[PDB]
Amino acid sequence: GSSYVAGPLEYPSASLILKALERDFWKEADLSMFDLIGLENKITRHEA
Amino acid sequence: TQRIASHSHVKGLGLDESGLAKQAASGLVGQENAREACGVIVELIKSKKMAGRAVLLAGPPGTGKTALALAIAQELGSKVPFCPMVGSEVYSTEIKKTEVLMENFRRAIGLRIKETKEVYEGEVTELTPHVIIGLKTAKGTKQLKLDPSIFESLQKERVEAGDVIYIEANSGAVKRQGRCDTYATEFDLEAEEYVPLPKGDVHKKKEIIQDVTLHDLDVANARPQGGQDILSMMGQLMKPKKTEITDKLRGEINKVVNKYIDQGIAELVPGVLFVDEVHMLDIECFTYLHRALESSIAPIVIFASNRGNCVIRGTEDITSPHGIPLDLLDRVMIIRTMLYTPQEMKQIIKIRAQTEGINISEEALNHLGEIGTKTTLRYSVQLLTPANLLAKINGKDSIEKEHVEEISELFYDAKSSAKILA
Amino acid sequence: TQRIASHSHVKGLGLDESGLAKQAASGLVGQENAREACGVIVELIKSKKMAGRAVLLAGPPGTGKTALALAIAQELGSKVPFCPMVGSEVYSTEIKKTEVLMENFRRAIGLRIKETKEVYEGEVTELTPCETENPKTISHVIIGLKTAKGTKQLKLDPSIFESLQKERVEAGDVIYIEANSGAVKRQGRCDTYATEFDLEAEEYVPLPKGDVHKKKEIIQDVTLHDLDVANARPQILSMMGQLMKPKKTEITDKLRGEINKVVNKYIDQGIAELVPGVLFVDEVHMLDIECFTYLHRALESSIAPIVIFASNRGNCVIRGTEDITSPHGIPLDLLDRVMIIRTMLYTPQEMKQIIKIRAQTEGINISEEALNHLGEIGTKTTLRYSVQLLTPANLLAKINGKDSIEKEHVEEISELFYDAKSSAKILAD
Amino acid sequence: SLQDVIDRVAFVIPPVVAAPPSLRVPRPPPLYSHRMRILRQGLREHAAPYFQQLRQTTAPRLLQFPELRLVQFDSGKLEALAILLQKLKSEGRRVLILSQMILMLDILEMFLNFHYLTYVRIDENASSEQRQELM
Amino acid sequence: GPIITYHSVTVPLVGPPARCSRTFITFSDDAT
Amino acid sequence: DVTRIERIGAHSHIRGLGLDDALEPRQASQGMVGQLAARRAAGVVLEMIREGKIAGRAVLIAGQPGTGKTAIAMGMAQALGPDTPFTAIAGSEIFSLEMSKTEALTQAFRRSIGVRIKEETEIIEGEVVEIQIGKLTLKTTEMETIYDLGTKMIESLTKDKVQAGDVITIDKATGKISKLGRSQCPDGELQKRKEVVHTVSLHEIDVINSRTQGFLALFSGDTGEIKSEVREQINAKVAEWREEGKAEIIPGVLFIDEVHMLDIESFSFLNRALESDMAPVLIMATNRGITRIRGTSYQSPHGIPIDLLDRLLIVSTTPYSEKDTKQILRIRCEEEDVEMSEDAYTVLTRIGLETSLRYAIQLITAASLVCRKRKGTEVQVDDIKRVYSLFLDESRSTQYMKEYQDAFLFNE
Amino acid sequence: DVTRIERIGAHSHIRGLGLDDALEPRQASQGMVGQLAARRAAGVVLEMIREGKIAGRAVLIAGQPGTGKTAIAMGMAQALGPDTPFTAIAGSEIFSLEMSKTEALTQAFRRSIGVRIKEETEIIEGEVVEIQIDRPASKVGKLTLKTTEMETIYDLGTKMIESLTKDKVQAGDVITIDKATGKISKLGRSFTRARDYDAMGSQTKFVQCPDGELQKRKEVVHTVSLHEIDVINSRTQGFLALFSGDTGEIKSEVREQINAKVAEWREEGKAEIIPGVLFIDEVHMLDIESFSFLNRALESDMAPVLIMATNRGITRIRGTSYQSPHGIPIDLLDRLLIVSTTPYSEKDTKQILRIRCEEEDVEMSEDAYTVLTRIGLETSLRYAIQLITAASLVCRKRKGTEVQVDDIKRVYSLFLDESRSTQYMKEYQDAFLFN
Ligand SMILES: Nc1ncnc2c1ncn2[C@@H]1O[C@H](COP(=O)(O)OP(=O)(O)OP(O)(O)=S)[C@@H](O)[C@H]1O
Ligand SMILES: Nc1ncnc2c1ncn2[C@@H]1O[C@H](COP(=O)(O)OP(=O)(O)OP(O)(O)=S)[C@@H](O)[C@H]1O
Ligand SMILES: Nc1ncnc2c1ncn2[C@@H]1O[C@H](COP(=O)(O)OP(=O)(O)OP(O)(O)=S)[C@@H](O)[C@H]1O
Ligand SMILES: Nc1ncnc2c1ncn2[C@@H]1O[C@H](COP(=O)(O)OP(=O)(O)OP(O)(O)=S)[C@@H](O)[C@H]1O
Ligand SMILES: [Mg+2]
Ligand SMILES: [Mg+2]
Ligand SMILES: [Mg+2]
Ligand SMILES: [Mg+2]
Repeated sequence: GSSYVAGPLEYPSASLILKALERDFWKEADLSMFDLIGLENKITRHEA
Repeated sequence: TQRIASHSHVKGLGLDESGLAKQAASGLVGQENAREACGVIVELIKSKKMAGRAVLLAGPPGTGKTALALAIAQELGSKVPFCPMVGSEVYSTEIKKTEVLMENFRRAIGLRIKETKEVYEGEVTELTPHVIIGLKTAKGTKQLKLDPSIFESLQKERVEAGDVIYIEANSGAVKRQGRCDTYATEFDLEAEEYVPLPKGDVHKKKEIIQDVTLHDLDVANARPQGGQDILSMMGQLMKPKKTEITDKLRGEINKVVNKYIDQGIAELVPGVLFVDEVHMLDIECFTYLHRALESSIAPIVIFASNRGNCVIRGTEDITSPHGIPLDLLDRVMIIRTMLYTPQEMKQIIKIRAQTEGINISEEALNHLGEIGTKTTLRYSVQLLTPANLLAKINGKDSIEKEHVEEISELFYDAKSSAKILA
Repeated sequence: TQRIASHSHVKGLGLDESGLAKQAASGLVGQENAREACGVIVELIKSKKMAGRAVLLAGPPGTGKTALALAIAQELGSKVPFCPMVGSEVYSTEIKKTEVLMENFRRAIGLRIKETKEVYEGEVTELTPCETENPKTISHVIIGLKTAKGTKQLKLDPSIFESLQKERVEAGDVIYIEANSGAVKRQGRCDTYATEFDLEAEEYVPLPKGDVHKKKEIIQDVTLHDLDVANARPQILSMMGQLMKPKKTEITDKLRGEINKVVNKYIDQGIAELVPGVLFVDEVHMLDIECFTYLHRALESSIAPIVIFASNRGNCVIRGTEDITSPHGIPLDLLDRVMIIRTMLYTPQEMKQIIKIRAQTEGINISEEALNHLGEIGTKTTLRYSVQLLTPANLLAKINGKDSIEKEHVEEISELFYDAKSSAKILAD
Repeated sequence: SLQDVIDRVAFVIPPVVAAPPSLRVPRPPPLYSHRMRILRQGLREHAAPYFQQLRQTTAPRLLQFPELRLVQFDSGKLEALAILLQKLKSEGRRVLILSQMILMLDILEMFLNFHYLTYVRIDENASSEQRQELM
Repeated sequence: GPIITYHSVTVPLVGPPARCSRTFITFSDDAT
Repeated sequence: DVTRIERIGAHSHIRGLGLDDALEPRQASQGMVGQLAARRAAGVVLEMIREGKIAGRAVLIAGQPGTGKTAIAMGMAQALGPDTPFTAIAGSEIFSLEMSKTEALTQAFRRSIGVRIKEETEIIEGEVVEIQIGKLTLKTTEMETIYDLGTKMIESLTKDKVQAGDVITIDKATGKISKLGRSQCPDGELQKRKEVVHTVSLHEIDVINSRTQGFLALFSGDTGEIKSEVREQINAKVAEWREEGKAEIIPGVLFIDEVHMLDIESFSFLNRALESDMAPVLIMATNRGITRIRGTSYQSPHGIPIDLLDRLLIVSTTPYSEKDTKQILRIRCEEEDVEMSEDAYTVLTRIGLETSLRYAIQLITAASLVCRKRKGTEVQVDDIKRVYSLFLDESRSTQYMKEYQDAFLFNE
Repeated sequence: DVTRIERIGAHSHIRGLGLDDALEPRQASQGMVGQLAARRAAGVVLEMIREGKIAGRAVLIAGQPGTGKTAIAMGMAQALGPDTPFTAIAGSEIFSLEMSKTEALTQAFRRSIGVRIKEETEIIEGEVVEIQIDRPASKVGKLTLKTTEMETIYDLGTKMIESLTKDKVQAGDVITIDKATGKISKLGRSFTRARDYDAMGSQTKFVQCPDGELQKRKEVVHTVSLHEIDVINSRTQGFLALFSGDTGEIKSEVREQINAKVAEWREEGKAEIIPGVLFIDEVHMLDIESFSFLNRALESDMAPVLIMATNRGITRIRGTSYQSPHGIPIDLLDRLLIVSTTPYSEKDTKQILRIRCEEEDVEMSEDAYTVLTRIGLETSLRYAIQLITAASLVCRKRKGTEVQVDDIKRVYSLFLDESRSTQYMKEYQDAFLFN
């Protein structure tokens, strides 16, 4: 006894759907200055 | 022998060729009008033309509603899907009520898909890293090039040269099942198990017929287990849980199944959804059932209810003739089950005794029927096996009147207990 | 310890050898009959014979029911597991209420594990194999171990040669070898070879003190709930489990039975000794009908701990019922399973004694007339209220440069702070 | 500790299996493709030290063969032959099994493996010299 | 090539019969 | 091709609204019978939808049970082009255990607005002649060409084994090679430029951009409460596509059948949701008269609060007459391939007027089966009376429940 | 002596139903006192369970509080033994945050059906007398086993060599090798290691030498519930959820597959169904949805014998506004037999107190027995039972040997029953909250 195996449900869409939320780098600032949690794996209060 | 349940004696509806109900046939006794209506319902299900037609078996407790539903299931056969469910099963903690109803609706549509299964089997000779592996069988030896996924599966099975392996190329699944019986004598003692070499060709194609519901396809495509790739594998680590399958997925599955039917590689078998106690649904469920039953994909749905004019669940003070809102009673055909005469009760008790392997004398049977004219039919039936046990303990191979009387003195019915409490 | 809580003065039931209650001892005043019944409960706990016995502390607010339960806890010592709960804790969002109840039941059963290990530890001084003719073949591997006490040579089985090279033991390494398994474990270079110029941390250890061969006894205290949690979810599946939130789970009875079997095997083997203890459920009237009914079955278990309930609700409707009033908020069926200890209101003298003992524990100097005034305040208002006035009046006195509370300080603090009844009066007006 | 009892009970196969749906686009974005590529590269790099564990702890149970114990069970002749061969093996005797046709020899030697009684087969498929060589 | 022989046999105890087990690791060549 | 998944449902016979270009409703057209005013109003709403200029227009269809409101909605769905979205949900479906009511309502709204994006791609389809690793030679029945291969294309052709004689298609911009067999060889040009047009709903864009491989949530559900920032940024990007001309917006219809199952919170949410420029046309149906709004004690003219009732236009559906009932029975009989005698039609019309229309429609199939059992060809009055005896309507079943009230449980 | 996990609980004195061969109850046997009709009915139900031929038989034990309903249930369980599954739950246990009530009842029903698998295994059993392993620095080895009757020298494959090395097999070990899978288990040693080896700090007892043939055909019996089969088959790591209870709602398709295959395994010789008992104490905590589920669940062939208990009279069914006997809908009451328990008399109460004194090991005088029986009749049976224990502790405090009347009066004064505590609460009601 064996399972049926179906082919995958292919899901067509336009390329633009994936390009959404992509902003030009001339409108993205270095927001990393506000990144807090990223410093826990990097530095220490005494090291700071 | 298989264990005996409450409805084991029911083998069908007991209709003649013209569809009139015989008085006592196939387990059922009496209830001719309801049996003939269930006959028409069986023909409706067999016709496979109508979608979403609903029928309600409504009648007092003990009047055979569930027996009639199971008799319909028997008359249909095992080929036709039959999904028994209870309205109280809709209160999932995982998915919404409407999703549970929809999943039961999709369970009741069956699909026989003919699928060509191709298998590579043999004893491995070479495992050169894409991989050019070799397989040898009772006929001969072939060299094959396979996807690296199959090689990773072989490594998962830890296949070494000289082992007998089974490769289903359709699903990318490899089963290493033993080392070849040729090696079974080389060492006086080893931890492995030996199996003979395969007798057929290395690459074999076999055509099989698979029985699945539409619900199986829906859940398989919603939670894929066949990706065999890094992301799908990482997803498979997650705890399983029912999910609210979308209408887009079900539409895609409908299109795929229509393509299968058009190609001739599949046949669709509309079956039955049976909701045994529908009054435990709430007003949200009934409102959803309006839209669901109007669907063109829906199965034939059977309802049973024993409530009088009672309050609809999920409402405050709305009463309806069976606990089902008037809007849903308009969409169903109603079959009424009537109370039994003493003679019909005695016939049912005799059938139950013969199904339970119990011998009972005429005087004991008459006393049991008299007890069943009081109390209920089910109470009187349930006294058969205690009384036969006490007969066996007293060294008798048949229930006598004294054994029935003593069991009725040991075990009380609902009415007697209520009288004692009151 | 150091901070002072509402019960920090309760040091135990002030009972004599005869079981009678002293009028005022061990921080408790009055409640003599209740304290004597609590002492009988303590004897019940220490007998370890019985399971699931229930006792209800019942009486007006501020009659010392919680003080009496914590006094039982003091009498039983730190060896007996005493699990405090309040009835509000059953309403968890991760698990069902009856699972919370069963988990707290198993927290009150203690188990004490005794492990006796034999170890040969020292700095390695030689690793010479002993060659032989087989009846190169070796019949022994000689290891010399040095400690501060002395040196010993061991005649180990030759098979230990695999573990020595696996651990990469060399001369100058501190190692230990367990008698049972015979596997060696390496724990670093001896610090006598460390210089201040080389940089390593984990690879150095001080030369062991004591004899080379040691017999170690390890005693660990656990609860059955600890074993339940350990066997329910052992610590790539671990990566996903530690990334995801580890919620409480509804541990099955199968696991509890398996752990009962394992603990009975340990108790038979002599490795472990059971210490069954006490579950204390304060504000038990916050339990609902489903919890009380479950407790019917829970207290009838032969494995259950001794449970102490406390309630003050009087004739009150049971939560999760409608209009079912009960003598304590506790259904009569559960009340038939508990022994009830009544607690009674205090006299003015008993209240003055409690106030004085509180002032002593808080480190407060109180004058005689101030004590009388605060006692009479406590005969009005409540005892709790009058006790709460002690430290703010002490602070007011410290501001005015007085080392002891004077009556004027009590009066001023009373004028600043009001009780529940006076506030109800203000609200009514 | 149940591993032995677990493998005896693991038998449910799913009725349907399907690969995950694939989102199809013309002209896939370079940024989206690059991000997916680096995601896959990182996941596979981290999986490599633990890959066999991931593979075994994720691969689904798709196939279900009938247990070799049924090859005995299906026929009473093979049951009595099992009794006789076990008894004769306890007496140090060797056995020649004669049967009419090739397929019966196939299922016989499968049964003989299930009894752990190692065998050698000669039948019409052998050349003239190999029949005597195996004898 | 080089071989390491792990050998464990019954040997009779000295001051069924009184017996004990003893192990005789053996090495093929002086280099290993 | 036997017994397809689509079978005969309750509204299968409805193929449209049956209106002229003047929206004058024909008495019997496209399966619709009667309801002339309500069908005219549905057609006006349909023209509103087709124009798609105005956003947030809501219409309520109100009437007695069985008066063809869901049938009107189904006809509007059928008449409306399949390109334009038409989301149809019951009011009880928004009570999800995986998302809030407002979140489910938002998803339903966003499913009902489609974004149509057109893009061109270049497709190569031919038969392989020679492959050298690189050079590739492809031929059709009309032309042959040799290509100079790049490193990535060489890798793609190496991963997917391509040899001489294979028929393959290649996406020029991506190198996606799929083999469709071995050699009929394609006839025309080897390299073709194709426009392809996808309609993607706002919900799909939301869910795809919600997380890595978020499109799996479009099928299984598993979509939590989508973040508001994602939706706002996707609205901004869609507006930018509309301004630049790379997309067109296709407003659709959200139909909430039996909307009285919604609660006061859902209605209040709808009050503001219909005021956005991306709101679709909402259509609702309810048979309730003056009755309590769920979640409140207040009775309201449809179970709908007067706040929402002021944002919508109401279409009323009348009872049917004898002629319309007979015509509906005729159309249902034709839909189910059931032949009935004229006397049977009259009797079934009388039964339908007396008891219910749905009951008569069900009796159609029951009588057809009973006729087939007796080896009949046309349903007669005797068959109608047979199935009328076998199957009860609600009134008669209620009367028998009153007759044996002592046997039923919790009867009141 | 030693404090076991199991201590003296409320029903530790129950050893069975105390019936004869004819199921006629004895007055005082196996810890049961009185309840003759109820015990006879429980005996008939226990025979019905042991025959196992009838599925979905429900019995409700109804009676006044403290009349022995849980006692009769525990007697049935004790007389059933461990072979037949007996799942006892409180009715409030089904209300879960992990699963629906119907799933909880499904799992409860399927915990109460055993599947007893049988398999034959090839087992090697003997004492190792010599082992040689040679490895490059493939592995070649030689192993000799003895078993009194024979001594066979085996040439070892690579995998068996790895297994023997992992087990660290030494000469003088009595081992077991599973020829089907190569699993090696050590039963014990037959003689010491060489006295000349340091460390080795053990003097373990040496088991007797194996006998008979080295290789035997061994049949092993494994019993699992249906719920275990369900959980193990539900997911890749399902077995971990059998202990943790982290089981979501198992798919109904999986359970249908398990039912089908188990039915085949019982048409074959591979497995045997052992149908057991589900005991739902205080069943009135179930709501209408649970009762409705119980209606259909009892009609399956895989349903066990359902035993229920409740002391409620005509009361309101949970989740509804209707009043029905026992708090159970009449349609489920139609599906069951009711067994009634009777209040005890002076003699029965005294015998119960005697049995409880015996199990608690309390010596008590005959006057103490009379006064305690009077107290138990006046107040309750459980209160007098708990006074046994307290009066024992009070007597031991005074260094007495036998609990006398004074100790019972003293513990009566210290610990109150419901009635006197209620009277004192009413006498001081203004001090208690909300009147
Ligand atoms: N006509 C009949 N002939 C033979 N056995 C019957 C007949 N009607 C009922 N029974 C049996 O008698 C019992 C009655 O149970 P059901 O048929 O389920 O009644 P019911 O209509 O389902 O009542 P409720 O609403 O579920 S309480 C079952 O054991 C049936 O198998
Ligand atoms: N007899 C006593 N001797 C000494 N301190 C006492 C005594 N009784 C009460 N106290 C203390 O006075 C306070 C009141 O006693 P509690 O144990 O809090 O009363 P209670 O019975 O728990 O009230 P409820 O029911 O929880 S509101 C606590 O700080 C106790 O430590
Ligand atoms: N004008 C019509 N023309 C053709 N068929 C119709 C017409 N009106 C109703 N029907 C059909 O009659 C049946 C009942 O009509 P429905 O549309 O379900 O009534 P309804 O207005 O939706 O009542 P509710 O509110 O849902 S209970 C369905 O099969 C419809 O397709
Ligand atoms: N017939 C009996 N023989 C011996 N001990 C009994 C008997 N009946 C009850 N007991 C004991 O009396 C105590 C009361 O338990 P039970 O009477 O079984 O509980 P119950 O009768 O179901 O009362 P409820 O309804 O749960 S409050 C327990 O310690 C029982 O072991
Ligand atoms: Mg039923
Ligand atoms: Mg307190
Ligand atoms: Mg409608
Ligand atoms: Mg009880």
